[PDB]
Amino acid sequence: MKVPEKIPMKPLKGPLYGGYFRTWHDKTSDPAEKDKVNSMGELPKEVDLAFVFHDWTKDYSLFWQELATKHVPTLNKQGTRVIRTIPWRFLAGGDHSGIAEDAQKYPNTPEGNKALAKAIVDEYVYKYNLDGLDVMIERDSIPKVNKEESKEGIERSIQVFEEIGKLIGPKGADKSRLFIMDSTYMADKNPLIERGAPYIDLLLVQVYGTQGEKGGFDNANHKAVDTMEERWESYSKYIRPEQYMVGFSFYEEKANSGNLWYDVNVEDDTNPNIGSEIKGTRAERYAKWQPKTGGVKGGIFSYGIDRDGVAHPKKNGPKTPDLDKIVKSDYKVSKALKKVMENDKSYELIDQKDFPDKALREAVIAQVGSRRGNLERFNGTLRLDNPDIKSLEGLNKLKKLAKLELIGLSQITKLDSSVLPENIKPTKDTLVSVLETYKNDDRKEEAKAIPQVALTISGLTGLKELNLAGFDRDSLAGIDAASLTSLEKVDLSSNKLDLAAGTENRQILDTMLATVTKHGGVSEKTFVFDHQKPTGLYPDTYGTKSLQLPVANDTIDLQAKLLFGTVTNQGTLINSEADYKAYQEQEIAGHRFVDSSYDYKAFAVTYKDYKIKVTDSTLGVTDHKDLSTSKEETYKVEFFSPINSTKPVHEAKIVVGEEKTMMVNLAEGATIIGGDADPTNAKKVFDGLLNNDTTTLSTSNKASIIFELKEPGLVKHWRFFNDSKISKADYIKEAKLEAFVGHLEDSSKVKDSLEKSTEWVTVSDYSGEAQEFSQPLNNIGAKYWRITIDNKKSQYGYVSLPELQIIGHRLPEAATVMTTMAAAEELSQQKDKFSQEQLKELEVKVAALKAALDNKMFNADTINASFADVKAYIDK
Ligand SMILES: [Ca+2]
Repeated sequence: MKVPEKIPMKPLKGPLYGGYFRTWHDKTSDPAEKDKVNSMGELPKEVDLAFVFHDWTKDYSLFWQELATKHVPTLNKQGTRVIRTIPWRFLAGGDHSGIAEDAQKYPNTPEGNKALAKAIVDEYVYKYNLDGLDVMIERDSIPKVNKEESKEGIERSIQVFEEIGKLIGPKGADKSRLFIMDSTYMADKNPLIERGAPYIDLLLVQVYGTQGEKGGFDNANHKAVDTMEERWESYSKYIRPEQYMVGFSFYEEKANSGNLWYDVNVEDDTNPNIGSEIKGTRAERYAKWQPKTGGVKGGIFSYGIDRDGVAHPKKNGPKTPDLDKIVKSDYKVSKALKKVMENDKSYELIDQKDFPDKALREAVIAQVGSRRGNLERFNGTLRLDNPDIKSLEGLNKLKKLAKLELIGLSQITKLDSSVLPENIKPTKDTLVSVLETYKNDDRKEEAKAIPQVALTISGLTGLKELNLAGFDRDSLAGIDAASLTSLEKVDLSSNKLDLAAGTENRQILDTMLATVTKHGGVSEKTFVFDHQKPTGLYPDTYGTKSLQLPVANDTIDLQAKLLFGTVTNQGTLINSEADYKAYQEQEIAGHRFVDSSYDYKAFAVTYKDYKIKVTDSTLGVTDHKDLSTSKEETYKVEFFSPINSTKPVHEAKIVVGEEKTMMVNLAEGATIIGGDADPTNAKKVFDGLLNNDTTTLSTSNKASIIFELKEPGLVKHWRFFNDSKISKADYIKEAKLEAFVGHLEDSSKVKDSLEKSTEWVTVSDYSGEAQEFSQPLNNIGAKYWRITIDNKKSQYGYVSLPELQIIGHRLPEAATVMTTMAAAEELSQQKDKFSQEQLKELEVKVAALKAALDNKMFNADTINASFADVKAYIDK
C-alpha cells in the first residue's frame, strides 16, 4: 500500500466539531453489504475531527486502504483531521487488547511498556498516516482478563498512557499528532486523568441523553448528581476549558433499550425532514452550552455521525422500521450545529471595542483568552505590569476575576468603578444555562454569588485619585501605598475596612494620608474613609486555657468563663457592648470610621449552637455548661462549633482543689479473646463510641467477653453504658468484671486456654438499673479481662452493650510491678525473717511505692524508680 505523506493544514481553532464514524457503515468495508451506503470521505469541512470507530472483530481491509489513500487526503485537504479511536483495553493487555495481546513481545515491564506505547502509535496512528489517537475510557472498554475487570490492567494502562504521551500530543516527540481522551467518567472516577491530563490535547465527555445533560438523579435527596457543570468542574482541575468537548449521539439503527438517548428530534410523519432540524434538540443545547466559570469550551461531538439526519423513534409509540433503514446522510445536523457554535456570542473575538488601549487588549487576550465569552467567565489572575498601558477602559467587562494586579502603570491617573472589574463589589452570576433541569427538584436554581476580585496595586506612580467607595471591600491588602507618590484624592468609605489602630489596613491608609496632606488641601472631600462595617468573625484562639480554683459550693458557668468574643479580619478583639462602643468612636485625623448604624448585635458573633464536652480525670463525660466546684476533681473542657463537632474550637483544663492526672481508657481497641458474645459486636464494645449507631447486641440475654488490653497499664476505675433510646426494662441489670491473675493456666502461650478454665479474680460485681455505671478499682495490672452481663429477661433477652471502659494510667508491664509489691509483703509474709534492725528500710518503701501509686498525680518516673528499688532484694 502507498500511504501519501501528510499535507499541510492550519492549526485547529475553536469552536470545534467532532464526529465518530462507524467503520461498518463505510461503503468499502464489506462490498457484500450493499446496504452500507455512506463513506467516511464524504464528511463536510464543518467536521474538524473525524474519529474512526471500528468493530475490532472485522478486517475491512479494503476500508483501511480507502482510508489511507483517498479519505485522509480528501479530509485533510478540507482541514478535517482523522483520529483513530481505540478502547482503553489496548493500553492494558488482557482480553481483546489489540496489539497488547502479544504479552510475550510487550511484557508488562518498564522496557516492555515503552515498547508497547511505540507499537501502539506505529500501528494505530502512523500506519495510515492519521492525525492522532483517541483513547476511549468507559465501562465497555475497561481492561479485562477472562471477562473480569482487571485492576492490574488499569494500573498498567496508566503507565502506557504516559509513555504514549511522550510520543504524541502536546508533550510528545511528535507534536503534529493529537492525543485525545474520551470518557464517560466523572474526573474523580477516571483512573487515567490525573496522570494523563498533561499529555492530551483534548478531553471528550460522552454525555448522551437526559442523564448526561441534567445529571443523574439521587432519589434519596431528590437532587441531581453529576450535572454537566459538576462534570466540567471535576475536570477543570486537570485541563483548560478550551480543551473540553461534550458529546451527544445520533440514533443507531435497531438500538436496544439503554441505547436510546433522544439527542436529536423524534420522528413526525407530518414533517419527514425533522430529523435534520436542530432547533431545541439536546445536541443544539450542547452546541450552546458553556461552563459558568473558567472559559468557553472547545466544542462538541456526535457519536454515529453516519446516521446524521435520521429521526429518532418515538419513546412509547409503535414500531417505526423506516428509521432503522440505512441511508446516505447529508450531514445536515453536523453542518448546522457547527454554524450554531461559530455564530455564538461567546466565540466573538476580543477586539478594540472591548479594550481600546492596544497594550491592555494584548495582555487580556494573552491571559484571559481571545474570546469574549472568557471575559464573562475567567476566574484566575490578571496581571497588568506593562507600563505602556494608558487606559484601563474595558476592565469592567471582566466579570469573575479572582485577582487583578496593577503593577507599575506609571500613566494611570484614576482608579474607580468605571475601570475596575464588575466584581470589585459583591455581585451574582448573570449567565443563564441552556440545559434542561429536573423539575423533580423544585428547590434552588439560584444565582450564585461571585467572589470579589482581589486588588493589588503597586508602582502606579502617577495615580492621583483612588475611589473604591461603596464596594464592600473586606481589606486594603495588596495596596502598596508607598509607591503611590502622586495621590491627591482617596475615597474608601462604605466598605468593610477595619481601620482600628495597629492593623495593616491602618498602615496602608496612613501612608496614603501622608502622601495627600504633603500635597494640597485635605478637605472634607479629599480623603474619606468612614462608614466601614467590617465583618465580625470568630476568634481563632481564645484567652483562658487553664484555671485553678478552690473547692467551694459554687456553680460556675464554664462558657461565660472560657468562650466569648468577636474578631475583625484584622484581629480586633471585641468581647462586649462596652468594648464595641469604644471601637465605634475610634478616630483618624479627627474623624471616626466605624459606621454609626453598625450595631454590636449587628457586628457580633454568637455562640448559640455551640457545644461543650467536659471530661473529668476518671473519663466521665458531661455536656453540662454550669459546672459545680463542690467536688475535688480535675476536668478537661472542650467547646465545639455547630459546623463541626469532631474538632473543638477551644479547650482548657479546669483544676478544682489539687490536680489529679487525667486517666485514659486502656480498654480502647482491646482485642476480643473469647466468651460467648457475638465477635462482631464484641469488638464494637471497645472501639470507642458511647451510642454506636450500629447494633450493640451481644447474644440473646446473657453474655460474656474475654478480652485483652492493647497496652497494659495500672487500672484505677471502670465504666460501662447502656444505650439510651432503650427502656430501663432492657438495661443490663447485673454485671461482673473479673481480672485474670496468676498468669496463664496450663500456659501453652500460642496454644491458648482461651482462659476459659482458671481461677480469675472478681474485681467488681454490679447490681443495679442505671444507664451508665462507673466505679473505682484497686490498682490492677492485668492484661486479660472478662466481663459478664445479664439484663434479667427471658432466654430471648438480646442483651446489649454499647461500650465498656477500663480506666487508669499507662504503665508498661505494671503486672510485674504488682507481682512484686504483692510478693514484697508476702516475703514479709514468709515473716520467718529477722531483719528488724535491717528493715526500717524494707518498710519505708512498700509504704512509699504504695503511697506514690495511690497519689492523684501519676508520676511514671517515681514508681518505676521505687519498684526497681525493691527488687534489689531478689538478691535477698
Ligand atoms: Ca462502642
